[PDB]
Amino acid sequence: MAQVAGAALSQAGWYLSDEGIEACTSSPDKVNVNDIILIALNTDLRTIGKKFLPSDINSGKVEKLEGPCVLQIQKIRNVAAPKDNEESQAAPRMLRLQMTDGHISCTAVEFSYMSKISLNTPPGTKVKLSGIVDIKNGFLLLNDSNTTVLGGEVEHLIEKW
Amino acid sequence: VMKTVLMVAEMPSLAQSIAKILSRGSLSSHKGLNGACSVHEYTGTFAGQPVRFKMTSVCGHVMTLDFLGKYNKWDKVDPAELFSQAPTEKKEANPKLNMVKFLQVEGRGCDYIVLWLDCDKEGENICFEVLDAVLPVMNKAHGGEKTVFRARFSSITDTDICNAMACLGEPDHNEALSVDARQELDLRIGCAFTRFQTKYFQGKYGDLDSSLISFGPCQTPTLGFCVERHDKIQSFKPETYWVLQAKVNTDKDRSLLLDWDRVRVFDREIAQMFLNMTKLEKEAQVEATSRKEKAKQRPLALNTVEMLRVASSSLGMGPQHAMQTAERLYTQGYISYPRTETTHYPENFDLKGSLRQQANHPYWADTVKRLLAEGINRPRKGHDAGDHPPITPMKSATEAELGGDAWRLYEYITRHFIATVSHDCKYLQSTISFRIGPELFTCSGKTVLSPGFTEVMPWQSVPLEESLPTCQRGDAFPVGEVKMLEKQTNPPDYLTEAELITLMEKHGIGTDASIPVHINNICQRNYVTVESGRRLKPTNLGIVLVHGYYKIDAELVLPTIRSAVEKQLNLIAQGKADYRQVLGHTLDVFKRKFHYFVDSIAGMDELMEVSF
RNA sequence: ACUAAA
Ligand SMILES: [Mn+2]
Ligand SMILES: [Mn+2]
Repeated sequence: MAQVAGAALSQAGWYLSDEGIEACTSSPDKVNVNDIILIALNTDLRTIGKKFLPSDINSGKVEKLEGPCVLQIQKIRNVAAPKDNEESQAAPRMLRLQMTDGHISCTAVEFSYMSKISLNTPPGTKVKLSGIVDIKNGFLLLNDSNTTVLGGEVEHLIEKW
Repeated sequence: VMKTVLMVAEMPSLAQSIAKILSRGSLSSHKGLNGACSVHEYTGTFAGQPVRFKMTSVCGHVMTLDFLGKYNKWDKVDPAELFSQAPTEKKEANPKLNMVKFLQVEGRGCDYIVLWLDCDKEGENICFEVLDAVLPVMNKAHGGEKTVFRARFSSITDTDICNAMACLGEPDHNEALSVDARQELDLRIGCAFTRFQTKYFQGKYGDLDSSLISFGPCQTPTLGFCVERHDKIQSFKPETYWVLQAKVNTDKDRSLLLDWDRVRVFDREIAQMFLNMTKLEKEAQVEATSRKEKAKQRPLALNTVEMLRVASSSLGMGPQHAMQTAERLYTQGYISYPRTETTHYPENFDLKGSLRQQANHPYWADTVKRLLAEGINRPRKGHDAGDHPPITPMKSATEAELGGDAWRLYEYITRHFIATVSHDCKYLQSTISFRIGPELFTCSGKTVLSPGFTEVMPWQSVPLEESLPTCQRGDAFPVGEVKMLEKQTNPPDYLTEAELITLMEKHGIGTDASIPVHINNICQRNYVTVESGRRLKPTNLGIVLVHGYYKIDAELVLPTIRSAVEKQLNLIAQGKADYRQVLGHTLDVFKRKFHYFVDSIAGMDELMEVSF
C-alpha cells in the first residue's frame, strides 16, 4: 500500500511521478516517506516527477502561484555583473534562477539578499517554495520568506576550468 | 705638525652644505684637478686632539663594471661565452674627471677617513670603492687603533649633522658584495641576450638592418606591461546593459535625478519587468535621511615618483624631461634633492622658515599669511627610508625669473608644500532615499564647510552641487518621468605613463632614478610610441617580442622574477649566505636559459614573419 | 654598440 505515502508527499510538497520510484526502493520495511524523500533528493527530478505546474508560466497570463512545491535548479547567473568577471562589488548581487519540475522550465528572480543560495550552489539542488508567490511578466519573484533549500547532489560535475 | 682628517661626500653641493655646517662659518675653499670637485679646509677637534679637516666630494660612482680584452668586440666572441668565460673589471666612470688621481693626491697625508656618503646600498658600494682607492696612500697609522669611519645622516640640519659627528659607526662588506653581485648579474644576463638577438635578427630580416633589439631584467617587463594591456584591449567583447533612472520634481522647477540602488541589470526582460512595475505609479515616499560630516586627507610629502606621476599627467611632461628640469632647478638652488623615496619630514626641520619665504608672491600671498597667524598643522607621518629629505622649496621665485616649463614644475612643488601644512577639507554628505513602487532609489550631494587645502590645490576640490532639499520621513513628492537607458560597457584604453610608474614601483622594477631612463629606452628602441595624452602604444615590433617570450619561457618577461632575484641577493647583505655560492647558482640557472632560447629561437620567427 | 645604477 502507498496511499499514506501519496498523501504524505502531496502534503509535504514533493510531487513524485508514479510507483516507479516506489518500486525503485522495495527494501523490506522501507515504505517510510520521511526517508523516501531522502533518495529522491539526490535523484534527478528531470528523470522522476509529475507535471502539475501550469502550461504557460512564461506567457505572462498567470499572476500568482499557490501551494508549496519542490523544484530543481539548473543554471545560476549573476545578472548584475558582466560575464567576463562573475564577481563584482560594483553592484549588489542579483540572481536569475532557472527552475524546473522535470518537464517545464521557469525563471525566478531574487530581490532580497539570500544567504542560502549563491553562485557556488550545486547545479542540481532542490528548493521548496511555500505560500503564495508572485509572477511578474512571466518571472517568479522569490524572497527570503518563501524559500527553503533542501540540498542534494545529482552527480553533475563542474565542467569548468 | 697637526694631524689631518679627510672626508668624502657623494656630491659637491652636499659637500659645501656639510662644510658650511660644522665649521661655524669658517672655510677655505679650493678647486683642485677636476673642475667639478672642490676641497674645503678648516680646523677643529677630533678624538680629543686638535686636527685639520679637509673635505671633498666624489661625483657618483668612481668605477663601473665592464668586460676585459677582446670579449667586447661583437663579431669575434660567442654570446654564450659571456656567462662564465668572459672576465670583468671595474675600469672607470666619466674618465674626463680623474677621480682616482684626485683622491690619491688629496689623501697624500691624511691620517683618518670619515665617509659622509648616502645611507643606502649604492652609498655603501661607493664607500668601499673610495676606501680601496685611498688606503694605499694613507699613513700606516698604528696598531690596534681604529681609523676608518662612517657617518649616518638623513637631514642637513645643524643639530642632526652635529649629532652625526658625535656618534660614528663602521661600514659593512655584505652590502657592497650584494650590489657587486647585482651589477655583475645585470651585466651578463642581458648583454648576452642583446648580443644574440641583435646578431640574429639583423641578418634574417631586412627592415631592421640598423635597429637594435635589446633585452634586460628591467625594460623587458616594462614592455610586457604595455603588451599585456594591448592584449586585454584587443581581447574584449562588449556587453549591453540597462539602467533605470527617475526624475522627481519637488518645488516648481526643482528637479532631482534619482539613482537606482541596483545600479545595473544585464537582462532585457528583467529591465522591462522593473520598468513595467514602476512606470505606472505617480507618487513617491522618502525612507531614510542622512547627514554625515567627513574629511578629505591632506597630501603626504612629495617624492620623486609622485613628482613624475603628476608631471606626466597634468603638466604634460615626460619623465626624463621632468627630471632634467628638476635637476636644473636643484643646481640653481630652488629645490632641495629631487631623487628621494622618503615621504616623512625630519623631526627637527625648519617648516616655519620655508613657508615664510613664500609670503610675497601674489598667487598665494593671502593663504600663506593667514596660515602663519593661526599656526601650522603637523605634517602627516609617512615613510622615512633614509636617503634625503622630501622635495621642498628653498627660495622665492617669480615667473619672470624661471620662465617656461621650469616655472610650472616649481608651482606644483611649492603648492604641495603649502597644502601639506594646511587643514583637511571638511565636506558634508547628504543622502535621501526614495521609494517609487517596489524599488529603492537614492540621491547624493556634497556641500563644503572649510575649504582647507583646497585653496592652494584647486584641482582637488569638492565639486559644487545644489543643496538637497531638507525633507523628513513621510514627505510626499510627485514623480515626473521614469525611463530606461541602453548603455554599453566601454573598453579600456592604452596604459598612461602615470599608471606605468605605479606598476614599476609595485613590482620593484627599477629605482627612483632608473624609472625615467627605462621609459625612455623602450621609446628609443621603437618598442612603444607615445601618443595622445601621454599613452604608451605597443609598436608592431614590440608585440612580437613579448608574445614570443611567453611561448619560449615565460619567466623572462614575468614581473615577479625581478623581486625574486633581489630577495636572494638580499640574503648576502644580511650575511646569512655566501657571495660566490649565490652568484654562481643564479648564473647557472640563467645559463641554461640562453641555451634553451638559442636552440628554440624559431618560435619568434613565425610571429616576426607576418609583421617584419 | 650592450645590461644596470649613482
Ligand atoms: Mn645617492
Ligand atoms: Mn633610491
